[PDB]
Amino acid sequence: FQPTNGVGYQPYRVVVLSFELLHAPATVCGPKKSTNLVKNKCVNFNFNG
Amino acid sequence: QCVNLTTRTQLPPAYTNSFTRGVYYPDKVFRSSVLHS
Ligand SMILES: *[C@@H]1O[C@H](CO)[C@@H](O[C@@H]2O[C@H](CO)[C@@H](O)[C@H](O)[C@H]2NC(C)=O)[C@H](O)[C@H]1NC(C)=O
Repeated sequence: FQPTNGVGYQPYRVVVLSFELLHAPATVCGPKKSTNLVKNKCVNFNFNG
Repeated sequence: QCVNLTTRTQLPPAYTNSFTRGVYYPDKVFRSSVLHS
C-alpha cells in the first residue's frame, strides 16, 4: 500500500452485507410509516415485508 | 485451580433403546393439520 502506486494497487475497503429472510421474527426494518389496521376490509396488507 | 478427582470406580458404558423422542420444530411456521414432510 503506497500512494505512488497506480490504479490496481490501492487499498479498497469492502463491506459485505448478508441477511436471511422468512425464517425468524425480524427486528430490523426500513423506514416506513405504520397506518391504522382495519379489520373487515379487503386491503393490501404489508406485515414485515 | 484444577483439581483431578480420584477414587472413581471404572464401569463399562451402558446403553438403552431411544424411543420415539427428539422431535423438534424445524421452522417457526404455524401449521394446523398439514402432514408436512
Ligand atoms: C490432571 O491430569 C492431567 C493429565 O495428566 C495433568 O496434565 C498434565 O500436566 C503435566 C504438567 O503440566 C504435563 O506435563 C502433562 O503433559 C499433562 N498431561 C496432559 C494429558 O495434558 C494435570 O496436570 C493434572 N492436574 C492436577 C491438578 O494434578
